Order: sequence, then structure tokens, then C-alpha cells
Amino acid sequence: DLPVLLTDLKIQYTKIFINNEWHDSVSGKKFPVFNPATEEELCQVEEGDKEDVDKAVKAARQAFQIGSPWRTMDASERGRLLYKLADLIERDRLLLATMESMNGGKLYSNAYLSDLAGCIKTLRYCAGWADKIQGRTIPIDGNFFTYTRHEPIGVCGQIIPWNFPLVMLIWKIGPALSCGNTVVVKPAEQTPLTALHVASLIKEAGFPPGVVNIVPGYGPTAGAAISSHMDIDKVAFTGSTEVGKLIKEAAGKSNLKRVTLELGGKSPCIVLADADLDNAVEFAHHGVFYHQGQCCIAASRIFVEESIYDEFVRRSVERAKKYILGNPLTPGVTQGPQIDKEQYDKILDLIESGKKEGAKLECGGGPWGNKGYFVQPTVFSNVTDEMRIAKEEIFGPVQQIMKFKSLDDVIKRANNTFYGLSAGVFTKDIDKAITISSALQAGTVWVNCYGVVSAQCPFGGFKMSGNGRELGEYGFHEYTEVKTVTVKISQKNS
Amino acid sequence: DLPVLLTDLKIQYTKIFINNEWHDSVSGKKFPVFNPATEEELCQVEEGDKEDVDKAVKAARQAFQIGSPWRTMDASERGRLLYKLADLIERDRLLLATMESMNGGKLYSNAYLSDLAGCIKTLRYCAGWADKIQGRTIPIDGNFFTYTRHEPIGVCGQIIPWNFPLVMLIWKIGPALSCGNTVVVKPAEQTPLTALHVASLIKEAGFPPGVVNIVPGYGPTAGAAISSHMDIDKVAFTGSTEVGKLIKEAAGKSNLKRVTLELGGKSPCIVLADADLDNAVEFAHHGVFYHQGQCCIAASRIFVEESIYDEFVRRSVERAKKYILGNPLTPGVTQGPQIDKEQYDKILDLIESGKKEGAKLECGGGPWGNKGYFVQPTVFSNVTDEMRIAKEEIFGPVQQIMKFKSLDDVIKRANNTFYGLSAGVFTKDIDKAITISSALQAGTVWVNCYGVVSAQCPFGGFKMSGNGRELGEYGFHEYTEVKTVTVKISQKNS
Amino acid sequence: DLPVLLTDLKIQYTKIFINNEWHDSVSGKKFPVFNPATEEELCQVEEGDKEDVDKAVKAARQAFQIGSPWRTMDASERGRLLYKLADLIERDRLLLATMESMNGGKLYSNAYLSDLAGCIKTLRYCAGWADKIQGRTIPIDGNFFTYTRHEPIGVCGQIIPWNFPLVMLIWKIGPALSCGNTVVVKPAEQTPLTALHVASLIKEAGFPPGVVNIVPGYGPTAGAAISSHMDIDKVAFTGSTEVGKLIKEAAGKSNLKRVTLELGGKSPCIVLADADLDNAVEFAHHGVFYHQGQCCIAASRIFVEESIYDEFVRRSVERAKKYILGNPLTPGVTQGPQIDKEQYDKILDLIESGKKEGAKLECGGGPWGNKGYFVQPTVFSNVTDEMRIAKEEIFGPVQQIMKFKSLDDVIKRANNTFYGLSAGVFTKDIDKAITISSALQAGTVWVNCYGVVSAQCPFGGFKMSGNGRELGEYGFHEYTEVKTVTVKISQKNS
Amino acid sequence: DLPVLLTDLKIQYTKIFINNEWHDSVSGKKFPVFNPATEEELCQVEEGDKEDVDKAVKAARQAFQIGSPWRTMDASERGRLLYKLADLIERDRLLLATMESMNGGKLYSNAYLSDLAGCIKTLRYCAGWADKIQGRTIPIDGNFFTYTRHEPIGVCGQIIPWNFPLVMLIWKIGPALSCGNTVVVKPAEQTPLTALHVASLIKEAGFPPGVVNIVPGYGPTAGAAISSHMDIDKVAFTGSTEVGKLIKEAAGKSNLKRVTLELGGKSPCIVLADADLDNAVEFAHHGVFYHQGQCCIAASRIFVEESIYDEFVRRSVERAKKYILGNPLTPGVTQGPQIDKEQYDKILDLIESGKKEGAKLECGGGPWGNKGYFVQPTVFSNVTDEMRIAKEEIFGPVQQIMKFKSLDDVIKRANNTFYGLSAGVFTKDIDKAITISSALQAGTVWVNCYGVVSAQCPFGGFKMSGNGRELGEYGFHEYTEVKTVTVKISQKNS
Ligand SMILES: C[C@@H](Sc1nc2c(cnn2C)c(=O)n1-c1ccccc1)c1cccc(O)c1
Ligand SMILES: C[C@@H](Sc1nc2c(cnn2C)c(=O)n1-c1ccccc1)c1cccc(O)c1
Ligand SMILES: [Cl-]
Ligand SMILES: [Cl-]
Ligand SMILES: [Cl-]
Ligand SMILES: [Cl-]
Ligand SMILES: [Yb+3]
Ligand SMILES: [Yb+3]
Ligand SMILES: [Yb+3]
Ligand SMILES: [Yb+3]
Repeated sequence: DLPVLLTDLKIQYTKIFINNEWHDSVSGKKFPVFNPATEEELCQVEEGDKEDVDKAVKAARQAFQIGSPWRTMDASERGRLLYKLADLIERDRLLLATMESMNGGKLYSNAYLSDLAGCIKTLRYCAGWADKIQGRTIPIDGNFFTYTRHEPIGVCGQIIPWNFPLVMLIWKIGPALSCGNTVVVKPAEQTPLTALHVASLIKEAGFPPGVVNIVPGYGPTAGAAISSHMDIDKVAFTGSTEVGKLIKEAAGKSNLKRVTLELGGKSPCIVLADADLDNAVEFAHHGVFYHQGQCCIAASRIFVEESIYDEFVRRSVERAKKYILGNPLTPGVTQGPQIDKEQYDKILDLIESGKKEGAKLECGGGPWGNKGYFVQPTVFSNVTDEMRIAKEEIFGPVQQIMKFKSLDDVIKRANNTFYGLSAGVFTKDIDKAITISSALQAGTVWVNCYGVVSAQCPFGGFKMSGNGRELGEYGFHEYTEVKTVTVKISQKNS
Repeated sequence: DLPVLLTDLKIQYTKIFINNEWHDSVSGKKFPVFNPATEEELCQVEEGDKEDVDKAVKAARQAFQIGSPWRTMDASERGRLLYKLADLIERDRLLLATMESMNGGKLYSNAYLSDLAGCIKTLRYCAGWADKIQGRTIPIDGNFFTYTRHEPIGVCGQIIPWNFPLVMLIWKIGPALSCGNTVVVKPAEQTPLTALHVASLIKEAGFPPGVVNIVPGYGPTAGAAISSHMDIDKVAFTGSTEVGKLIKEAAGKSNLKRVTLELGGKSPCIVLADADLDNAVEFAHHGVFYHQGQCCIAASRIFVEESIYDEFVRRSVERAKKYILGNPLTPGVTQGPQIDKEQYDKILDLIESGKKEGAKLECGGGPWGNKGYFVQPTVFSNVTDEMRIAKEEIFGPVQQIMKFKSLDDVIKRANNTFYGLSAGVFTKDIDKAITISSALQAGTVWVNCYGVVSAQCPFGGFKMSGNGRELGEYGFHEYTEVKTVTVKISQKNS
Repeated sequence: DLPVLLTDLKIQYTKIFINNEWHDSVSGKKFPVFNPATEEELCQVEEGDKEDVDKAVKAARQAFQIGSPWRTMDASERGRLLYKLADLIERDRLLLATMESMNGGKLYSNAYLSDLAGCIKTLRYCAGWADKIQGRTIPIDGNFFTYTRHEPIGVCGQIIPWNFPLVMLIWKIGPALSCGNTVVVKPAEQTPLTALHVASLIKEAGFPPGVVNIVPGYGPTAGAAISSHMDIDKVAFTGSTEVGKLIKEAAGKSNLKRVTLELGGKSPCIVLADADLDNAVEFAHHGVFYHQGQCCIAASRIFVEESIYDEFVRRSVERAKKYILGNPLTPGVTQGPQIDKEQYDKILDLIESGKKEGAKLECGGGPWGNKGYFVQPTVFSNVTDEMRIAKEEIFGPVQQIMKFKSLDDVIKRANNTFYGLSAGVFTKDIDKAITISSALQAGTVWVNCYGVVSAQCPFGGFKMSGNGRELGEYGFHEYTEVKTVTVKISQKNS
Repeated sequence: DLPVLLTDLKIQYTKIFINNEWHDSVSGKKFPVFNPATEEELCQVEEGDKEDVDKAVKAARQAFQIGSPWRTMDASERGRLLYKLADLIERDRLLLATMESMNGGKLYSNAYLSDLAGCIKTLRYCAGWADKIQGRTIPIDGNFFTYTRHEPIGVCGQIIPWNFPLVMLIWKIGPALSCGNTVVVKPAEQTPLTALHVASLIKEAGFPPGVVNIVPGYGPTAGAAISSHMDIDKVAFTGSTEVGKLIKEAAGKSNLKRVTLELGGKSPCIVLADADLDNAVEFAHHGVFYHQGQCCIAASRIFVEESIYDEFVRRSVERAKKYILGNPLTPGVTQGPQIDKEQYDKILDLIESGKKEGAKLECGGGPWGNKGYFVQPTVFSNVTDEMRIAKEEIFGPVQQIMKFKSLDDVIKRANNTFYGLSAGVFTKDIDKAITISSALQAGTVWVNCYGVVSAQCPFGGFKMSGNGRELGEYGFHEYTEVKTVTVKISQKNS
């Protein structure tokens, strides 16, 4: 069932959120937020800069002080607040999905059924962990009692991307808050709006002031202020590998703050001759085209064994030809726009390289419409490994399909990238499934599926696709700081 | 490579081992130990009874007292002693394998290459855990510091079976000692000898006195004294399901001591039409015939899909016809005797039921030789589920082969037993492998193999095949007792 | 704040609960439920016997079948149902606390503020674990992929005591359901009513039918049917050590079902001369007198260093003299009745032994009132270790206070019992706190407090005070059954 | 007992170690290694540069390839090799301690009894973990089987400091190898020699070639080549905070390699009025003066409550006056030299600042001897927080003693530093011990002791004292890379 908002959406929250109150920018400057489907301005939002990041950090630091409400409340109560926040997001599901669709260029059906479902479920998952973060008692050598505390790290700067604004906001704040940290969030300049609504709900839920502070603004200004701040303990970032390198560099230069990155990919699929063919076609298809290709896990290199290659390419192309482009709020529409001009240009440029470097254009390959940043869904076959479309993350609706005959070699080709976020293996053979997935240098390996993400699983990159993991049990480690306490005693006993 | 002992084996250790010294029995009675291959007496061993179990428990209790060397030594040093003991067993590998072969009716090749390899490796595995047993620090509600201690339980009574005397001795003492317990071991009346050599090595390694006490004797006398003792904290037993019920009952009646049991099985294999056929034949074959069928995991019901049933039965029968019976010390011999008269009779009785109830005898089905408890390797095809050979653990070289056509039904037939130790699934299909192994009510499920046991894996039964698990991380839990310590504090912080 | 029910309580649910529907007993027999404060009958409830336990188990078995809604739903959804059930109990907090107070003889203030708070919080804690129960992937020797599944065990029989009916119901069903088990609950014959209301709420929450079945009735009839059933996989019991031995025995006799017991105690406190004296008095006081002494953890032996003994005894006695006896529903009342005749008699009998064996009666020592099972709060000083009041669990408002001068000896006296549920240590000295708590043979050791119980902590007995642990991470282990799956592969890699 | 080497030490291993063979440098250049006690050259060692780091990385990459001996061997066998290496280091204990003493300026007694003991024990600890590194099976939403692999990361660059060359070498390679990584080690330019002997032993133990490669040389040349290499997956570094920032920056600039740092400290002790005074004096003394102050954990700010300050300062000063300076190989000598000119100058410079800024010089404060880099043991009292000696890591035998009267304020002063490696709390009060240790922003907090380090504990910095943890269970996480494998299945069951 797909319900809708009965009256039109009004924008209410447009200010900087610090100590549970709404702040004008220090400068007094504001910046426009656009609908990528119409290119029309939706509203103006307060432009956070370094001076506003400073206010946000001071508030987060104060909320983190020993003896504060957030440090002293029961872990179970941190849990409770997070589950309350999930209930509120569920209450505002229609509003949030519509705002997400409108600001983010994201299909409403997907926004409502997937993004918001995952956002609520992931919050509820994280809430459950709050009072289950535990240290150890350790049988050290000598006459000592040794225990560890898995403390919160402290003030965590969190830079959110534009492709999944609500989901990524919750991936960040959910674990960070469950573990007892305070946060300074910088949502994407393209998509500040849903985060600012969430801030209103954080206040409503009863989080102590200063526990969550949200500072909208640009990357090079507010994002740089976060990455180079001398009193931010950790920075978490999702986005391009380029900006990832600037984050990690600036942390080293400033205060050696902890860094976790989720960056791009050039994720491969290997489709064996014995695979369920239309399952492999359908998952590889959705693997690359989901949300206009604007997924870090985009299945952007599909290697198919020679004897099934032609049939795979054909079936893929007919699937790509079924889309309806338009406003992502209109029902029946199955593909929205790209997020902005910068991305739009980058995609069309890379589409042209495929043409010039000699890939076989099967369909698409140009723009669409009078307004909006729309790219026709594009499929290239006979792609080769030194092509630009095979090396660079497109972040657009552009599928690459390659052939292989040797399994040894295709694994090398799959692994021959600086990326390593994810990969897909399609086969019916037990041994192939286990051995190939083990050999791929990818953080998530899907077998006979693609793009299956859930709160219970850790998620992140090998190589230049990232540092660290988010979600699962394992992801919660990176929002704690471990303290060993070693107490002299007269005599220990086992 | 298979080296041998250059001079003949002499028996040295035949006494009760308490506080690292050798004790005559309280009564002064001794009991004979036999070679099952010749039916000839090997030696006399001191007969432990209730009165000697009492001395052993008092010594174990004293070695466990707060402030004792065993309670106060570094965990890492418990580890060190265990790795030292492994080195000593490796030094005496030839001696121990020969004694194991001679007393246990066990093929020397297997004794030397498998039993002793596994015994050494499992000890070394357990040694590694000693200083890695850890409790927790817990974010309890209220202003409290809460931690847990994973303490040793205390005095652990450990009753060892005759089928794998050295291996099972080490499965018991390795984890128990790693965790800091003291032990009173009662090796099988049939096979006391290798345990008594190990005791000599425990002394040599430098274990504090009273940490390991070994009391040979009979089950109904010494084993009952252990199970009903008022100062034994835990009993661990491997053997028949019948005796398992008496152990668990007597613990309840006496002092509610902790109980873990590894009992029999009637373990099924399901062989799908798509399986690698000779791999399935070879593993199912070794699955049921290993060590004269005297394995709790014996693959004693092999269900084979109809279309490959005849070929499976044929190939199986030709494999069963390749054996050479005789003294397990002679090279080239590939099948030794059964352990004793009691077992020998039980097997022949059950072979006769198969005949009378209408199973198709494919080969074997009677005794062998002038001396020794030898049973011809026996294969029955067209076995049905209400036959005695399909319901009762034979513990002999007797294979049952059934047919099936429906996967739903064969899973019900596989699960339709009070047993549940293990099972085998043979297929090339990923989905079948995962779904079938999930649906089987068996503690270990092997896929495209059988009888793969290693120290890193937990091992134990569903249903009446046992309570608890041994080895792996998980098995170490059952040799600890958890204490929660909750300290009032003025103010907690996360 | 202490709100109350605005109209009088009516009893609605009095039937056996199986497959989410209300059943008359097979026999058609009913049994009375009494108010212990008035000795007046509250209602009649359907008397479950063996024949009704059988219906309940068959339903639980069907709800557990592979492919059923409960086996196939997401773990996260098991979590969701449990948090929903907590919300419903919170909605019915007034009703449930009043019914709990009225049926259980339990002070309303305590019922509302403590029992119901803990019940809701513990459910919410358990809900959080549902999708965080995980197995392992294990680096086994050889070319194999090995993983473990921490499966639900299956049908769990759960026998609930009368002292904390709602709390203990939730301690049982919360973990059992979180882990995926189905349950057959037998609440206490004295206190069936609040469990039957909870059943109505389980239906309301949307649990699949057969996942929770509640069968009220007597112990020797319905409780024995559970303990000896051939298709119940596990039994969990809280109550007397006497009945605990019968449970464990019958499990051994029937189907070797898994057993966990939380039994009585004779829990000691050691109060050092340097202790905060009135903190030690107040906690030791509440430690023994809470809920009319009807706590398994009753601090029923208080050892106080000689130099502070007289002052401790005096201060204790003046605290014991402050109580107001009466109907536990009336405000200002600070002590309700004992649960029934059987318990009432047992307490008065033991009070008389203290007198006859020569303890110094400081106050109390007889009955109270015209109606109700009231015992005056009783304090004995100069108690010695062979007295009946020092050895036997009274389960009544009867405090024992002893003296000691040697720390070595008082620890031996503390540990010189077959019990071992809990203990208390009162001192300002770091080393004493750590060394004493380590040396006590007690499952929970409180330091400078007593009776601090929370969902995040494991809880259970050493020795004859129990087998296994409930709650915490550690307690969830005993509601799983571990399966090892070992898959043959061509080549493994680390 | 302190045995010694019976003949004089000869230096044998002086070459670059790659693929288990000894390599001359690509350039052919060599660099001198000095004895800091005599300032005399001990030998020449091959100077590794970028070109030699490249050979080492290519070899490590090849040893890490899927299907290689190191990737395919049993985890238990990785364990075995590590325990074998420990046995070899134990065999060469005299040789290694003497070489360590001679090259490192380290007291022989300490080298033999502490450094080598810890090195052997830590290796044995790490060996135990090898086959106990496990992933998870995870109850993901939807019809999927999800598991994780805790894989080795790959090629790990490891830069070792000069203060504890053998110990730090083993802290690095032990966990890295246990987890299955290959390593390129760059020992300190001052202290290459003991690492090169260890390399000879790695070959002897039977490690596959390319698993450990050791490249001696300078920091700015070989260390920079490691930190900026495009095919090194992780860098681990121990040393100054200054160089730590350059490492973390260069990783960000090159290939976003994983980074863990153990950096300097300015570690505080808080000594309460109720503390055991001479225990606090003795531990705080050894806390700052151990190994000529060249410990990252140096207790370099000792805050003492006013009423015990004078007595503490006095007692401290008399302890500092007991030392005998000289060659660290001569028996009875209790203080050796500083490591080199650079460090020597830095210490004397900072000693002068204490004088000029107005600290009270209690003893020491200048150089010692005709040869060697000796600094007199120096004590400053009445130190204040803006003094250079209170802010900067001296890394020399220079003690700072401060006074405080307010506990709130002294905690702020303790925490008012960019450092945060460790701290010490001295008190008899339970509550103070727990609350203060919780409030300190330090990775290890010792209570009534100092400098207690063991393999079972995680160790590392808060703030600019480091990123990540070494040793313990927790430290092993940072030598794994987590892969999630999610397999589509027809139907899951719990
Ligand atoms: C000796 C084996 S255990 C083993 N190996 C077998 C059985 C049937 N076929 N094979 C090859 C078999 O039944 N076992 C066994 C023995 C006792 C308890 C459980 C299982 C072993 C391996 C690794 C470690 C260890 O301690 C023991
Ligand atoms: C109601 C308490 S349990 C509790 N609180 C007590 C006892 C004696 N004094 N106090 C204050 C006490 O005995 N219990 C208790 C009840 C059943 C089993 C074990 C312990 C609670 C707290 C948190 C969670 C929960 O489920 C229950
Ligand atoms: Cl994981
Ligand atoms: Cl496990
Ligand atoms: Cl625990
Ligand atoms: Cl830890
Ligand atoms: Yb345009
Ligand atoms: Yb005969
Ligand atoms: Yb009466
Ligand atoms: Yb000089």
C-alpha cells in the first residue's frame, strides 16, 4: 500500500539546530535549496560556516561533560530516546518521504516504502544496542584486577551525503547516540531539509540539548571546519573518494581525530554460465540503476561468461527500455532526475567517453526533458577495462556489460581497481559461491542477489572505498573509545 | 609417514593418580585390562571405587581453594602448562598410539595419524584460550559499576568413553583446565591405560597436585560415585544415552551439579540426485565404518534419492568389500575388532534383526576369526524406518541404506528420532545445502563431507544426543560459572 | 508519583490459553484463587492438568515447525512484537499492578513502581536482543567453510513462582521469545491471574498462535507434566531447591530435556568495621525484609565485625520496628501478608526454632491480625551457624544477625552452605571489596548495596541455588541451541 | 636469577630481509649504528630507501595472494609458527637481551628480565588468537543467509620505535601475523639490530617467504615510503605525535590506507591524601624514570593533595638520589644513557626551561660523564601548568611534582592536554577510584600502581596520544578487514 500526503507540503525548519533551539547563521547568510526535477528553488536555509560549527561543537562538548544528563542517564534510557525518535519519524512518514522525494529527486514510492522503512528499522536496531555495549574483565598477568570501559568517543562530526539523506543521517546518528556520543551533523548542501525536520523531532523526543546539533551549509566551508576542528574527536563521512582524502588529510593535520569513511565504488558482478539468468539480469539491472545510479554500491561493471553474454545483454537492454521519466512525486513514474548540475555534467561527459572510446551504445546516451537534471537510462556492451566508463564512478543511470571466459582472470579484473565497496556473484554452484566471494576484495559480497542492505549487517569498503564499518555489531565499535583500568590487588584468583 | 615403536611396549602406570602420586585402591582390589584383538589380558589396574573417588574429590577441592597455586597463577601460565603437556604427548606419540591401538582395538595408522594428531592439536587449541576467558563490564540501570567474572566452576567429574580414549580425555581436561577447574577423571574400564600415562605427563609438566586426578574403575561403581557426589560441582560424560539418563537423574538427586552429556546418535545423511556421487559414497562409507562403527556420529542412516539409489548401493557395497580384518598393530590391516563382548553381542543381535525384519543383506552379517571381537563389515539395503537397524544405535560396522523420492518427507524421516548428534547433506545446489542443513535437528551438519571434527568448532547433540557443547569458543562457556559484581557508586558516566 | 485505578478491578481472564484462544480444562475442573490479605476467594480459574499440557505442547510444537510464521519472520519482527507487548503492559500498568497486589499479597506501591517498571524494562531489553543473536564463522583446520547457527531450542516449558509473578513471567518469556522459542508457561497456582491478562495482551500484540501458551494449575500435576514431557525441549523453573531436584531428576528420566533452575538461597552479608554503617544497616534491612522476605536473594545471614555489631543490631532493630501491617492496597501500609498457609506455617515454625535453639529475639516473633497470613517483622541477634534459622531458607520477614572477628573465618562461614545465590559486602577498602567478592561462592555479589537487579546483568545461583543464568547477554545463551555447519570446499583462504 | 652471555657478542645480521633472504640495498649505501653509552659505532647496516620498500611490498603482496601458502594454511598453523618463533627468541634470550642492551642503551637486567620476558609472552599470547579470530552469522531482514569473514587486511607497514625495539616489534608482528597479514617492518634507525636477528629466526621457524620483510633505514626516507605507498593496505606506527600527524596525512594523500598510531603522552597521576604514601611514591617514581624516561606512558605530571605534598616530594627526591649511572651492561648500574644526540639535546633544553620558568630544582638538572648521552635524574617540585616541563613530553629522566587541593580542578588539569595515553590514581576509597578513573581522558588508567602492561589488555591513546588499540582481544580487530557475505535463499528459518 502506498498512501500520500493529503494537503501540500510546507517547509517549516530552515535554521541551524544547536542546544535544541533554532539559530540564524553568524554571518546572517542563507543559501537556496532546489528541486532537481524542476530546477526551481524550494526555500532558503541558514548557511552554516566555521563560526557556526564552533557554536555547535562547544554545545556538543558541554553535553558530553562528565556529570551531564547525557553521560549520566542509563544506557537503557539512551535506547528509549532512540526508539521514541523512530516512533516520531514513523508518525511523520508521509511528510518526510514527500520532502525527501521533493528535495532529493527521489521516487516517492521508493522514498516512502524503502528509505523511510529502513530509516525507522535502523533506528530501532540501534536503540536495542544502547545498553548492550559492554567492556571486559581480563585475566592479566600479575596480582591485578583489570577491566575495560567501552566509552563513547565524544564529539563526533558527521557529514551526510545527498543520495540518501534520511537513511544516511540515521546510519550516522543512530550508532553514535546509542554509544553515548554527541554529534555535530552537516547534511548535504543539496538536501538539508529532511535532517532539519529530524532535528525538530529530536527536540520533541526529549534528547538533552547539545546531544544533536545540525549545521546545514556547504562542504568546503562547514565540512572543512568539521574535518579540521581541534575539539572534534571523530569525523564520519560518506561521499566521493576525492573528498574522503581531504577529510583524512585534514584530521592528521589538525588533532589526529578518528576517521571513518564510506566512499565510492566501481563494484563488479561476476555472472557464471550456470546462473539463474533472469534473476542475475534483474538484480544486476537494479544493482546499477537504483535511485538514478546514485548509489555508492552501483553494480557498474557486470562481467558475464561468454556463452550467456549475448542473451544477458539483450535481456538487460529490454529491461532498461521500460522506464518512465518525470517528476518523482507523480505515480507511475519509474525514474527521477539526477541531483544537480555538477553530477549531471559529470555523467554526460562519461557517457560521451564510452561512445568515443568505442563501447557499443545499446540504448540511451543523452539527456531528457525541458526541465530537470534527467539522463536517459544508458546501457553499454562490449566495454573493456581501460575505458573511462569501466574505471570511473559514473553515479548515473549507466550500465557497463563485459564478457569473460576465464574465472581466474575475471576475478583479477574485478579486483583490479582502487575501489572495493561491494560485489555480486551469480552461480548455482556451492564451491564457486564460497571461493569467489572469498577472493573478491569487496566489503559486501552478494550471492545471487544485489543491493541487500540491513541494519544487522556491517557495511563498508575495502581499499579506497572506505575505512571502517557501519551498522551491525561490528560498526558500533567505531563509536566507542576503549579504556583499560588496571587495579593493584593483594592476591587475584581465577 | 608412519613410524613405529622400535622395541615392544611395556606397561608402567597402573595405579590411581591423586595429588600427583600413585595410589593403590582403598580396597586393594585390581581389575584386568584386555586386548580386544586377542582377548588376552594385558595387565591389572587398581580398581577405583566410591572410597577412592572421595580421596580424589578432596584433593581436587583443596587444589581449587582460594589462594591455592592453581587459583592464583596467571591464566597465561595455565595456558603454558597445557602447551607443555601437548609437547610431552607429542614426545610420547609412538608409545601412546601403540598403547591406544593395543588396549582400544584401534588401527595403529589411525591412532598415530588421527587420534594423536587431534589430541595434541586440541590441547594446543585449549591452551590458547586460558588467558582469553573474559567477563564483561555492563551498563546497568542506576548508579552502579557492574562487572562479571567468568570463574572456573570448581571440581569437575569427567567420565571418558572407550572408543577414543586419548582424544576424549583431552576434550574433557583441555577446556576444564584452561578455564581453571580441577578434575576427577574416570577413564573407561576397557581403556584406562593411555589416561594413566597422560597422568604421568601431567606430573612431569608441573601441574599443581590435585589439579588432575585419574581414578580408573567400573561405571556403576566409580562413575556412579562421581555422578552422585555432594562436593563435585559438575559432571561431563560421553557414552550411551541410557547411562546419560542415569547421570542426569543422580545429579538432580544429589547436589544439583551441572551436567553436560555427549551421547549416542542415529545420524542421517541425505544424498540428493545432483550430488557428486562417489564423494557422497566415500564420505557416507567412512561416515558409518570409521573405527569399526564405534563413533557416536556414525552415519547410520543413508537416505538416497531414488534415481541414484541403485548406483549408490552398488558402489557402497564394493567399497565395503575391500577390508582386511586383523590385529590393528599389523600394517596393511584396515579393520580391527569391536571393543568387548557386551558390544560384540549387541551388534550381532542387531545384524540378525535386519535379516529377520527383511532388510536386504548386501555383504557381511556374521563374525570373523578364531580370536578377537571381529564383525564382518555389513551393508543392508532397502532398510525401512521401523526396523531395529534404523532405530537403534548399532555402534558396529553395519551400514543402512534407504531410498526417498520426496525432500519434505526425507527431512521428516531424518528428524524422526530421539537422537540428533549430527547429519550429512550431499548436493551441488546452494539453496538446498542451506535450507536442508537449517531444517535438520542435528548439532553438526556436514555438507558434501562427513566426520570433519576440529578443535575450533563446537560439537554436541540436539535432543537425546546430548546437553551442551564441547570445544570451540562456545564449549568453554560450560566450564565457567558466571559471577555478577555490582558496586554502588556516587555517580556513573557512560 | 503513585496513581491508582479509578474504578474497582474486575477479573476477566480465567481460562487456559492455547493457540491464542481461551480453553476450558479437559476435565472441566476449576480451582480457587485467594487474596492472602483477607483469605477470601477472588475467583475460580480453569485447572490445567497433564491432558491440557499436552494440547499446549502440540500447539507450541506446531508454531515451531520449519516454515511457520514464527520461524520465518525476521528476528527484528520478533523484537518488534516484544516491544509492542511492553507498550501494552505499560498501557495496563494500573490494572496489572492492582491485580498483582491483590492476588500476590504485594504492596501496591512496590507493585506499581518496581515490579511493573522492571517487567516493562526487561521486556524492552529482551526485544533489543532478538536480531543481535549471532553465530560464528570459524577458521577450522582443513579445506572447509564452517559456520554456526544459534538456533532457538524449541518448545520451552516455563514454571513461574508466586513471589514475583509478572516479573518472573517476563524473565522467562522475554529471552525465550527473543531467541525464537515457543513456550508453555505454568504460572503459580497461587498467582495465575496476571499471567492470564498478559496472555490476552500477547494475542492483542499479534504473536502467532501457539508461540505462547499459558496453562494455570498445580505444581505436582501440570508442573510435573511439563518436567516429564517427551516433546518439551527445555524446562526453566524458579522456586524451592526441593522442587528443583524433582525437575532435574524427571528431565533425566524422560527425554534429557535442557534444564535451568533458579532456586532458593541463604545469602550472606559481610559487614566490615570500616563500612558506612547506616548504608549497611539500610541495605541489609531491605535485603532481608523486601516483599515480606519472599525473595530468593533474602539477605538472611548478616555477619557484622565485633566492634560495630552492637550498634548494627540496635540500628537494625529500630528500622524493623517502623512497619505498618495490613491490606497491601491501602496507602501508607508498609508490609503485606505472606502468600499462603503452607508458607505462613513454615515461617512461624522456624521462628520458634530460633527461640528454642537460643537466638536473642529482638522484636517480632509471632503472627498479626484477625485475617491474612501476616507475620510480625522479626529480628534475631546472637545467631549461630548450626541454628535452623541460619541454615534453612525462611522466606519470611525474619532477619538473622551474627558477629565475627576474623575475615578468613567469616568467608568460610558465608560459603559454608549448599546455597549460593547472592551475597553482600560492605566496606570502604578497595582491596577488601575485590578480594572478598572474588572469594564468595555466590552468583551475584553486591558491594555497598543489596538487591540491585537489572535486565543488563546475568542472574543465577552457584551450587544448589541454581543451574545457568537469566538475563544479560549471558542468559540468552541458554535459550539457543548451537548448530555447526561444515561445508567441504576446494580451497579455503584466511 | 640473572645469567649472562659467556662470550662477547658478535653482530651477524645487517642486511635487508625480503622473501627470507638477505639483500644489499638498491643504492648500495650503508649507515652506522651506535652504542649510546660509549658513542662508538657498533656496525654498519644496509640503508633501506623507497626503492627497497618497493621490493619488500611486492614480496608481501605476493605472499598475500589468494591461494598462497600463508592464505591457505590452517589458522592453527599460523598459531604454531608464532609459538615456534617465541621458542626461538627464548633460546636466543641472552644474545637478544645483550644486543638490545648494547644497541638501545637499555639496562641489561631490565632487557633480560622484562623486555625479553614480555616479548616471548606477548608472542605466545598472539599465537593463541590465530584460530580464534571469528566472524558472525547474522539474522538479517528478508530471505537471506548472511555471514561475515574477518579477513586479514593485507600488506601492513609497521614502523617500530627505538625505546623498546624487541617488544614493539612483537606488538606489531604478533597480532598482524596471527590474523593472516603480511608485513613490511621498518625498525628504528637507532635500533635495527635486534629486529634483524628476529628476521633470521622467522626464517628458521619456517614462515613462508614474503610474510615478514624487514627494511632498516631512516624515518624520512623508508618510513615515508611506507606511509605513502599505493599498495600498502595499513600502516601502524609508534613514536612522536609530530611524526604521527605526517603518517596520517600521507595515508590520506596516497591510497587512504588504514592507520593506527601509538604516540606520546603527558600522563598524569592524581595522588589523594588517603593513599598508601610510599606505594604511590614508588610507583610514580618508576612511572616517570623507567628506561631513562623513554616511555610513551611516562608519569610526567604527578598531582599530590596539599596535606601530603611535602612528604611526597621529599620521599620522591630521596628515591631519585639512589641511582648509579653507567654502561647498561655492567652489573649494579641502575641508569643507562639516552638514545642519541637529538633526544639528549631536547631533554637538556627542557630541563633549562624548568629552571628559567621557575620550577624548584630538587636534584639533578645537568649532564653526566665523559662519554654517553647521560642526563642526571632530575626532580622538579612546585611545577605549574603553563610551564614547558608540564606541557611537553620530555622523554627523559625528569620528574614533575604539582600540588592540588580540589579534586574537581585537578581532574580538569589532568585532562587539560592534547595527550591522553595513560594516567594513575592513588587512593584507598572505592568510590574515588571508580569515579576518577572514569573521568580521566586516558586510554589506560592504573589504580594504586603504574606501568602495568600485559598482553591480555588493550593499550592505546585517547586524543593525540593515538588512534586504535594494540593487544588484548580488542587490538586484534584492527588487523582484520570485515567482509559481509549475503546469500539469497528461498526461505530462512531462525
Ligand atoms: C580424531 C578426531 S575426532 C573424530 N574423527 C572421526 C570420527 C569418525 N570419523 N572421523 C575421521 C569421530 O567420531 N570423531 C570423534 C571422536 C570423539 C568424539 C566426537 C567425534 C579429531 C580431530 C581434530 C581434533 C580432535 O580432538 C579430534
Ligand atoms: C523487580 C526487580 S527484581 C528484584 N528486586 C528486589 C528483590 C529484593 N529487593 N528488590 C528491590 C528481588 O528479590 N528481586 C528479584 C525478583 C525475582 C528474581 C530475582 C530477584 C527488577 C528490576 C529490574 C528488572 C527486573 O526484571 C526486575
Ligand atoms: Cl562481524
Ligand atoms: Cl558458536
Ligand atoms: Cl557475562
Ligand atoms: Cl576490551
Ligand atoms: Yb537545461
Ligand atoms: Yb569366541
Ligand atoms: Yb486464622
Ligand atoms: Yb660530549
